Amino acid sequence: VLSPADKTNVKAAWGKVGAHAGEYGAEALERMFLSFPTTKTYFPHFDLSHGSAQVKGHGKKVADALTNAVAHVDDMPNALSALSDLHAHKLRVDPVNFKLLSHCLLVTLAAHLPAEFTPAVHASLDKFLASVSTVLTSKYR
Amino acid sequence: VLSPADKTNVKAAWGKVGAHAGEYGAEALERMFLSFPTTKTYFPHFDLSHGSAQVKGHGKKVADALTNAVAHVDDMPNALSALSDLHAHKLRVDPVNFKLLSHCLLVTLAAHLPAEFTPAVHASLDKFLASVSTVLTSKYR
Amino acid sequence: VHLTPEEKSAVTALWGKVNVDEVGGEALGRLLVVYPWTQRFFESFGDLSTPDAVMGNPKVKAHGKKVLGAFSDGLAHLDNLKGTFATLSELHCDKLHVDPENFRLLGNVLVCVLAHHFGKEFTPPVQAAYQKVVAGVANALAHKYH
Amino acid sequence: VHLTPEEKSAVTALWGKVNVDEVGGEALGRLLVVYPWTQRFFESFGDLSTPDAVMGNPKVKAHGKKVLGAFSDGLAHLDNLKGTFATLSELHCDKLHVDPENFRLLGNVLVCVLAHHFGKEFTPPVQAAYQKVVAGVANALAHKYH
Ligand code: HEM
Ligand code: HEM
Ligand code: HEM
Ligand code: HEM
Repeated sequence: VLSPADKTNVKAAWGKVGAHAGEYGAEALERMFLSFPTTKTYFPHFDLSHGSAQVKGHGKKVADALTNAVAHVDDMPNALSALSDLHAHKLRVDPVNFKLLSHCLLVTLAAHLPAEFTPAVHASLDKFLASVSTVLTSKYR
Repeated sequence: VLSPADKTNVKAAWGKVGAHAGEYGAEALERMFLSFPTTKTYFPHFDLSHGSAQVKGHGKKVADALTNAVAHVDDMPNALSALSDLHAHKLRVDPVNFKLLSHCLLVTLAAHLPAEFTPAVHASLDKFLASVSTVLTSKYR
Repeated sequence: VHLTPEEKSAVTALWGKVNVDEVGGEALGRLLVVYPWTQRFFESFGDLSTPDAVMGNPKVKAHGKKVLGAFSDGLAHLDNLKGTFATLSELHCDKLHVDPENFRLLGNVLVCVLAHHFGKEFTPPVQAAYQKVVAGVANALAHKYH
Repeated sequence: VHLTPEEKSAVTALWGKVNVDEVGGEALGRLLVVYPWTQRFFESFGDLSTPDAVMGNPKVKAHGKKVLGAFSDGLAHLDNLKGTFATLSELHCDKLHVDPENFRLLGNVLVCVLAHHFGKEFTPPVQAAYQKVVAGVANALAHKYH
């Protein structure tokens, strides 16, 4: 769903992340690789080590796709159109992997924005990340 | 998603279930109560025993909501509108419960329609049941 | 496991009937078709781009009997589901990195396959018995993720 | 658990810092807010109809310390996560019938709460250590569902 207020909170915690969005995105990715080592399977052409440029630059990409989702939130399906294809067709990502990343994303927002990371924004963000994930696994559906 | 062919297979395995849809629906429910005993919690005003009329009559209701989903498949959201409210607002059903039922539903189609229950229809049906479930848990989303 | 005598009676008595050359493969196949991501794991196996091509693929039926194998092993070794499966857990866990939820999925597709094969003889109580077992099995394999 | 020395070093050293009167409740609360179905289980607890009402509810903070309690018990009893939690598993399993996935959810919200509380001090390796632990704990409680 995402309500007028989810969309407001998500409009806003993102507001507040600004320019670091890619730095966070690179951190969320590191966390996941670290916490859920099974995810590492998708990335065998990456150096998955701390200061890795490839993950750095990947963070940037995830982060950008997330921002394209915030801005077009009321139309993520057409907007994440091609990442849906890429992740579910071409990469065959296990949908459980969307839950682990999404979680490292919230742990990374939280770890960064504690003023902003209210129980209710935590909720809006979760729900949002769920919608993004549902979209990028919807050609399995 | 649900493709022109999912929608064709689902149009059709249902075709083929006809009049027994409520009898099956009552069976799927029994299976679940039996296989996943945690689900029993929602139904403390039911006799959950084999020949129980309340489950019989419940089957009828689940089955009917499923048929209203097949017929309006390209608009389940507005159609399952009020069951969404009832299950997620008012009943607070654990979304994991939608996965266990959906599964007993396929085991019950399968156990009944082995000509029809092709690998591909199994797939269409799964996907369909997933969409219904996503709809009835979408005011958590 | 527990498996009460009557549940025991019911699991054992169906399994005897089961075509082990052809049931394992109907369930691996159904998995790849129903849950496409899982075909990530069998790119080595040939054309799976259409489910017809999945269900008459010989590597697919070749492999699926291996998989019922291990079930026959567990189904009547329920006392240490965990012992029996360690090597296999190791293979799928820290060797193919298969997330444990596909272990429930196979489990459940297996329950689907048996229901399709036995029809009415697959009553809700027998299904209930089998669920526990498929559970035990998914839990045994996923134990080296810890 | 395993917990390597360094992971051990990292779990233990954060937990010392943790405000146990107020962290347990920020995580039970976050659960009820983030995952509303779970408030099924605390109808006995008062107004939860708004998250503000959840986060200054005294029964909610009352209960959440009980819950960090058990974690403190497990976190430094990792050798039999299973022994420690049996009674609790029994209570939630065949007594409140809480599906084990909410055990992962709490686990993860707990990881969120710690990250919010420690910020940068909650590095990815420490998070990685904690994930295993929250896992072990979700798996220990859900063990009487078998
Ligand atoms: C909200 C969730 C995520 C977002 C928004 C996202 C977005 C993206 C984007 C923007 C790219 C590249 C698009 C381009 O090619 O320009 C990408 C690549 C990729 N993603 Fe995701 N992704 C997400 C989750 C995941 C998860 C869960 C996995 C699996 C662990 C995954 C695996 C991959 C793989 C491996 C690639 C290709 C990397 C490469 O080969 O260069 N992604 N993702
Ligand atoms: C595809 C999934 C399902 C469908 C289509 C469905 C549909 C329905 C329908 C049609 C009714 C009543 C509507 C009316 O009041 O006229 C109902 C009631 C209810 N459902 Fe579901 N349902 C589904 C899954 C579930 C699951 C997963 C649970 C939890 C185990 C659940 C728990 C309930 C409860 C307890 C009621 C109220 C029974 C009563 O108090 O009389 N349902 N459902
Ligand atoms: C109850 C669950 C399962 C059982 C009983 C099972 C059993 C087995 C056995 C018997 C083998 C190989 C034995 C050997 O090589 O000597 C195997 C291999 C493998 N399994 Fe499974 N498995 C299960 C679940 C899964 C699932 C869910 C997938 C993930 C999609 C999976 C993917 C694989 C792959 C691709 C191999 C090939 C191993 C190789 O040759 O490298 N398995 N499994
Ligand atoms: C790691 C997971 C959890 C731990 C450590 C935990 C720990 C506890 C403890 C300490 C108590 C009561 C101790 C006592 O009564 O003496 C309890 C009770 C209870 N738990 Fe949890 N719990 C966990 C997960 C859950 C989850 C996910 C829910 C489901 C939404 C849940 C629902 C309840 C309920 C409502 C009670 C109240 C018991 C009663 O007074 O009847 N718990 N839990």
